[PDB]
Amino acid sequence: KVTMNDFDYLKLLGKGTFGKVILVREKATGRYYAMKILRKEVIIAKDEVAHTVTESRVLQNTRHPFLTALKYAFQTHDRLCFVMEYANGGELFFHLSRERVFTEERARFYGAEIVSALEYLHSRDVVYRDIKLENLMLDKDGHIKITDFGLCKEGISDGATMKTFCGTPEYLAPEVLEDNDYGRAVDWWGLGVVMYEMMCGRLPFYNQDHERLFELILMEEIRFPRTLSPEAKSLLAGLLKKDPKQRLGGGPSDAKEVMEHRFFLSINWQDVVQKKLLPPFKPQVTSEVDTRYFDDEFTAQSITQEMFEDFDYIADW
Amino acid sequence: GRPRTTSFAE
Ligand SMILES: Clc1ccc(C2(c3ccc(-c4cn[nH]c4)cc3)CCNCC2)cc1
Repeated sequence: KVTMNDFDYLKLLGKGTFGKVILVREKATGRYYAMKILRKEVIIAKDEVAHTVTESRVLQNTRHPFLTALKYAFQTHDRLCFVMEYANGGELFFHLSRERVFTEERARFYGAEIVSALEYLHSRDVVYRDIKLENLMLDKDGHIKITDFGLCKEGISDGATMKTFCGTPEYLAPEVLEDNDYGRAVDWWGLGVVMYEMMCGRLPFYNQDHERLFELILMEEIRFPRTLSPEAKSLLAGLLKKDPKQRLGGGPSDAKEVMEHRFFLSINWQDVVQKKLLPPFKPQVTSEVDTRYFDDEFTAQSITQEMFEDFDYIADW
Repeated sequence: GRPRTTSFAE
């Protein structure tokens, strides 16, 4: 059994709409974890029960190097708690904000790790749906780690479909902005939005008013820097093809289509999953408690039912 | 700089 007092509570890594994430140390071992802490009544009152449990179930049934691993999930009479492996290098967002743009090669690297991750997830019949720079963390070695699995849909193989309107306004795919249903190819639209950002240094489409944002997604053609490569242009246009069926990764091959694109010609897809390639950047952290890749905004601050049936967890590893 | 984004579900 796992309680709150198995942990020392070092500092805040970040906040979301229903909780917060803290770096903690397992009292009995000296090991470090990012722990996500949410309040039951808030989740109850905002009908966020389904998502919270899916997040658990999906973390309980997925094992991949470029996905955040769950060590413990427990609850107390008033809270839900995910003890996740700690990603020492913060968000890809932090790094892209700081640097403005990545080289194609560095973008290719993180691209391939995301494609390996999505391929896996698709093979486990789950669609992620919320690819964005904020959800792509870096581990201590500099490998992608996908986080936040609450909007996943499970039980989606081959060409099955989903109905719910969800995601992140700026990264929603055209088909999600039309009525009714959509397939797993939305994740290739998401990939496409982060590859664009990573290589072009902005979002492909943006407006602060959602009505104008959605207009652009459905109806504006993307633009490229003149000095983006023929093959980077080609990837981006493919991944950001508005019709999911014409989209690179939208056929029945799914990930295969993307992996086979000339932008990734230098990638050995087996080397990718086994982490045999030197990453283009290593988080230069001095200690286990060093949070230099999380915004000071968050790191500066202080430390204060059959419904939840499939939530609890202990990892064999 | 790009502002932080927020996930939703309807
Ligand atoms: Cl309640 C909540 C939800 C999501 C987070 C975020 C988060 C922070 C840290 C970690 C983390 C996992 N392992 N190491 C850090 C994951 C997700 C999500 C990604 N954007 C930044 C905040 C914090 C709090």
